[PDB]
Amino acid sequence: PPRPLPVAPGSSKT
Amino acid sequence: VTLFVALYDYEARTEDDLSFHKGEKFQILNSSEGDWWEARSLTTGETGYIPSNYVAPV
Repeated sequence: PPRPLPVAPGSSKT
Repeated sequence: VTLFVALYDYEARTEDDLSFHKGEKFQILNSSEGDWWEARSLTTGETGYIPSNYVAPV
């Protein structure tokens, strides 16, 4: 299946 | 020479992936398969598969 890939912390938030 | 560091942390929720935090060095041995490559922890020594978007060249 399509690798999950933990989306980074939103768009560089905090 | 191909040393990549983890730009973020990650908790291996399986015996395949690995666990670490930003600042951890990693040795990418194979990075052609899906978006996940197999890096070797230079600290622990155990190898596993981590998100390629979570590591970058030195």
